[PDB]
Amino acid sequence: KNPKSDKFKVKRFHHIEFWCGDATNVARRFSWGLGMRFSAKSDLSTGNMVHASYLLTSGDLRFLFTAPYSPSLSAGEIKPTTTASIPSFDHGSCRSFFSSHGLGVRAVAIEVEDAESAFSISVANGAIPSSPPIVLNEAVTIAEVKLYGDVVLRYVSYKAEFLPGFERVEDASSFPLDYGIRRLDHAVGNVPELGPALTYVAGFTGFHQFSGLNSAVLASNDEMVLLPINEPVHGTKRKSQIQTYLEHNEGAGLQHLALMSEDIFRTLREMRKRSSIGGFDFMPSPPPTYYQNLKKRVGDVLSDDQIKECEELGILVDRDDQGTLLQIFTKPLGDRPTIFIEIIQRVGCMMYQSGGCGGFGKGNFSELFKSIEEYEK
Amino acid sequence: KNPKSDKFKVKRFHHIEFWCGDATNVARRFSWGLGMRFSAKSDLSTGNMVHASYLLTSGDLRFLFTAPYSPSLSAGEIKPTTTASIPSFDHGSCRSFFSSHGLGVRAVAIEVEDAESAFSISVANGAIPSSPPIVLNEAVTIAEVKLYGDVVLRYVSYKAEFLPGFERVEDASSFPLDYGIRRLDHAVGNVPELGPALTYVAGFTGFHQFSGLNSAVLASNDEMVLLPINEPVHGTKRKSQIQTYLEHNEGAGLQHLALMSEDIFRTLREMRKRSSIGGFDFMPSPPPTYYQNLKKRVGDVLSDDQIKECEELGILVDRDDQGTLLQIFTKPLGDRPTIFIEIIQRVGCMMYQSGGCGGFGKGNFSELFKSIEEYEK
Ligand SMILES: Cc1c(C(=O)C2=C(O)CCCC2=O)ccc2nc(C(F)(F)F)n(-c3ccccc3)c(=O)c12
Ligand SMILES: Cc1c(C(=O)C2=C(O)CCCC2=O)ccc2nc(C(F)(F)F)n(-c3ccccc3)c(=O)c12
Ligand SMILES: [Co+2]
Ligand SMILES: [Co+2]
Repeated sequence: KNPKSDKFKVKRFHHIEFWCGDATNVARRFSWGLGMRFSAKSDLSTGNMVHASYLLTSGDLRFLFTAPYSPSLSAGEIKPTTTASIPSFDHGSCRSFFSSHGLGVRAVAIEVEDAESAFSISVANGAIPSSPPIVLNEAVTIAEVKLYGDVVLRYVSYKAEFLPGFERVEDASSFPLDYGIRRLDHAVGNVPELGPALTYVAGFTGFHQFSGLNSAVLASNDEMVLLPINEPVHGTKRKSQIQTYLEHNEGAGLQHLALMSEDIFRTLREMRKRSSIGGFDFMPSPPPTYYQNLKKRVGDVLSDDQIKECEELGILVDRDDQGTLLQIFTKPLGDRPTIFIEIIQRVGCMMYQSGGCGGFGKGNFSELFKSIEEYEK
Repeated sequence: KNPKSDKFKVKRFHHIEFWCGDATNVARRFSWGLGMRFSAKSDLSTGNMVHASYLLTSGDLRFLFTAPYSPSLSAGEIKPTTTASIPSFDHGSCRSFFSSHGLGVRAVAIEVEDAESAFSISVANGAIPSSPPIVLNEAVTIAEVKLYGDVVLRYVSYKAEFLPGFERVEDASSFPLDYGIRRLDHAVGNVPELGPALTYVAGFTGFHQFSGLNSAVLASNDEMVLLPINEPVHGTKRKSQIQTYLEHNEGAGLQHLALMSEDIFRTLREMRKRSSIGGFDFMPSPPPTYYQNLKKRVGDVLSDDQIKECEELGILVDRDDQGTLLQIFTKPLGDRPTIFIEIIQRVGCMMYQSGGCGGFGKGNFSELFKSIEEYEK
């Protein structure tokens, strides 16, 4: 049941922005670990005296890494005279975000038809404004409203190359890394109370509903913008990982980013080769029991050798009434046990592939738990 | 003329500590870019609720990367009950250092005979105390005094494995990277006024004197701890890079770390292969003129093929009355045009090799300048 109630025209996920202490080192680490190319920059070399911003791309996935310079470089500036390429940026906000949360996502950006009307309609419908619409070089419009915690939903609209003021990166500094990641599938928030979080976001977007936690998913009209939200379930045997998140993050924020791969086998081979030489680490692999039980539940989707390849790579598998999902989770991206990355690939729901095909893997909590018990046996 | 006037017994450089916003991402970037292994950790997994610290090693070179957790994790703690493994660490100091300077060296640590007496003698002789001697697990003593800006000189002494409370890293997360770097050769500060800086540091250590800047070098008794200091020369045609440093760094601080390689050819081959895939970038190479002129001034030290190999790798060469030095400079390590790394290898002065053999390359300012003019010709 999709009532298609978006209060404005939403296209696709556009980019994700990390607020960093040093954007150079985070961006270089992420580039090597995920196989993303350096594609654009805005920094001192492009005349930006306010912040350093570096853009990584893989397919349609766009990761932006931003950190503030010393405020003294831009002391004589005012907003009308700013050299910042992202005019919503504020030194004090960025330093306070990072001191409070550590490394994390500041902005979940979606491309819309008209960011100004998206901003107006959202605020008229209960959204808390964060940054008003601003038109950059008569070409791009950006605006921001609060999503949860200190994370903003950023609207971007183009009249007709990332953002004005960003320069394309010279091919020499731009090595064409690619491990097969192609787009952002979904972005997940952790909140203390799911109910009010859902009501707030669904209220101002018109997005419709699609051990440890309760969860629900908000989706755009074509269900290609997917925003799950989690809350903790207290008193449990094992402590809720959502609760641990809220403690170490100093409250609500983005929990994980799910990146669709065109070939999750190759992506995981390439990422695992680099885990211990600067890349990302992965969750411990499920026991062989789990892969033994895969034949019975997806043996009509995946061959034995594709199942054995899932086993070599530590991949999880879940299935809907409509599709099959292959997924794996990284360890936390930085110092705090907060944000992590999910790699996914979806099988089925051909029409193009409909969004969310196969679900989000919630069947794996019990399937992994069972298999852990069966391996102890 | 070495009067051997150290006011306490100094052994060798022990480690360099970076204060970071996210120690995980800086450490992983540095590990891949410099070929340093993860060798020790102190973080949540080892019971440290205060800071995340990760140690990289290559030969005797020790790089420590530290960042604070949320203060709320350790709210009930007091210094007598601290879970911090580095008891001089302070959340507010670390956040203020990083907000003010960005990514940079907080501590230059030297191993001494007795850090408590090193601390007492230093302060009795004009050093500004930063952190008093503290004995960790009856095994190691650490103390700190101000060096310049917000950089401390850290004394460490061992009764008889990095520091108590640090755990050795499991071999799986410890990939044995090695590009040939073996030890810290020297650590260089930038200050607004050289005279008072020298008088202060030489005053409390007893260390003796060994286009753009004025410079002098302080050295320990055996001249294996080398601490050059630079000041800007104003009014020049080209703007002093020392002055640019002080502007972007918000004042005095560590300018560069020189890392001795046992084979600077292999080190530079390995680092340059990784520059655009997460590693470090290097200064633009000198023109072929410069390598043409190398035959006349070091043609008795290096073969034509070793000179042509310097040319392939962009290496600089200078020579003393006693030795020959091969060196190269990275671009800045992070967002700000402040700290960078030098790779060096020294030829000559065999007795072991005496410290500082060949000097520090000051002859290259004019030699590079000349060669740039000759290449335009
Ligand atoms: C986050 C996530 C997801 C999933 O992506 C996420 C969706 O996007 C939105 C719905 C709720 C949420 O769950 C799905 C299955 C998962 N399954 C497990 C597992 F228990 F099966 F391994 N874990 C897990 C891994 C390590 C430690 C603790 C839990 C997950 O974190 C996990
Ligand atoms: C730092 C350094 C050193 C050297 O290590 C450093 C010593 O440890 C202590 C003495 C003073 C100081 O100078 C030596 C030669 C250098 N020579 C040049 C060069 F001009 F020849 F390339 N540059 C340079 C490179 C790029 C832009 C501007 C200057 C240097 O930064 C440079
Ligand atoms: Co997910
Ligand atoms: Co030097």
